[PDB]
Amino acid sequence: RIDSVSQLQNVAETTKVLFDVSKETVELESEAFELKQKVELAHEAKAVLDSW
Amino acid sequence: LTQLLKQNQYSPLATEEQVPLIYAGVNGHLDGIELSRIGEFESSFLSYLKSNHNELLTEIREKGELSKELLASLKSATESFVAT
Amino acid sequence: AKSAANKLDWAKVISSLRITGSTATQLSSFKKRNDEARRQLLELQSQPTEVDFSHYRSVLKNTSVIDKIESYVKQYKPVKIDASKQLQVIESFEKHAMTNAKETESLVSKELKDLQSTLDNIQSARPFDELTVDDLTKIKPEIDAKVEEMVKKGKWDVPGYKDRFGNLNVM
Repeated sequence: RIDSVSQLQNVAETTKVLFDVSKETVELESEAFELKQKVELAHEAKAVLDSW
Repeated sequence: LTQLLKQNQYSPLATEEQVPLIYAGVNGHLDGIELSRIGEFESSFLSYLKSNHNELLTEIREKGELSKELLASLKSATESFVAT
Repeated sequence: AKSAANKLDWAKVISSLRITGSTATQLSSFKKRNDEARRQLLELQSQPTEVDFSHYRSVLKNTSVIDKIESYVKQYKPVKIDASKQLQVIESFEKHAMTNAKETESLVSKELKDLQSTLDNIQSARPFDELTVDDLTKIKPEIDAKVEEMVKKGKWDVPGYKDRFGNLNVM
């Protein structure tokens, strides 16, 4: 039981970093979403001038 | 390794991309993975490295030759995603 | 700089071996890898998002729309701002995180030395040849309660005794 508890020694100090940096790496990409809007716009513009 | 080397048309692979698949295939890491899972595992591990060990990809691009440090860093970077 | 975050992620995978059956934390790593792979291919796929007015406009000698669509793109050149909307519910999630984390951390930092002291207590305080049953009634009055109730109800059988402690009688 000592060994089973001592497996949980430095979990909290590291998982408080895990939680934060994990949700940041999830959720810091709406910039890329709004970049995708401009990318598909320029994609359509290149396509239609290719048609012209 | 047989199910590994399939490759769709119009899908060439750079040398920096081809190295880690070989390094995983030699060192038996694919053995615990399902035989059908290999195809998604390839692209998964590639996007894994391109996301993360992009420096190692540049090292393979620049050198074309793996040092022992690149070998061990490659080993760690493989066995990381081999844990999934 | 995300390589340190993913190094910490695989450290949390080899420590999440201690918790098998994580329903959506590994799925949270899955979603962050998914949209990270999406955004890196999106930025590598991205051109300089424009129509080349020098070459690719003058390729069309019958131009007539390239000024129109070019000023249409330069019109929507302020596309849309991003979404840094969460600063109130996300801090509540990490508030519950720091709450339960420091609960766990304080409890394990107490109980580690507590059970180490329990091991040291078992180390030098085992009178396994000279302990008194009155000291057992003193350390546990539950002994006296079960003895008196075992007499008063009349279940003079002692069940589960004869297996490891044989009856050593004549018959």
